Amino acid sequence: IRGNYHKFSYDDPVFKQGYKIYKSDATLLNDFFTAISAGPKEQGILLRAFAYYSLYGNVEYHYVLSP
Amino acid sequence: YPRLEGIIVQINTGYVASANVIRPVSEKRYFPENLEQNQSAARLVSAV
Amino acid sequence: YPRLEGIIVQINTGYVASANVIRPVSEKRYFPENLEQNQSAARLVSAV
Repeated sequence: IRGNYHKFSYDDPVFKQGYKIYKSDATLLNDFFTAISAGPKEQGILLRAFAYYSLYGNVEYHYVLSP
Repeated sequence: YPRLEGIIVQINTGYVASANVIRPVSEKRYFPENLEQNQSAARLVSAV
Repeated sequence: YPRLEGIIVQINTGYVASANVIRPVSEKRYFPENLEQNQSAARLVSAV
């Protein structure tokens, strides 16, 4: 979706901010997809990554490493 | 001249576009509210 | 003078608002405990 050509280390301010709404909170999550103006295909990418990022881990304890 | 269909369609195309009968919008409602994100429908939302 | 309905309701509103009969509050209890953040009832809490 969002500008690939290098290290892309996990910070990704779409993905962490969207998950903090997805995990704890989401019935609102219809509303900020058109704040991305994410298309229907682009919406499908993110949701599959949110549902897999619900095994691990916590939003409440922050840590960052890079791949 | 078998290109004559290209004229008669283009006259009829210029009538429909001048009538302002269908205007495309930038909002997509292929799915109802919060079935898009719902895990069981992941096989269905890829086909649509 | 069909604005007379606006007078008689305004008189009747002044009796209700002086009776101290209903006062609002800033707390919502439309749902029981642990049903708003439930994924199964997301189709219902988006209609209420």
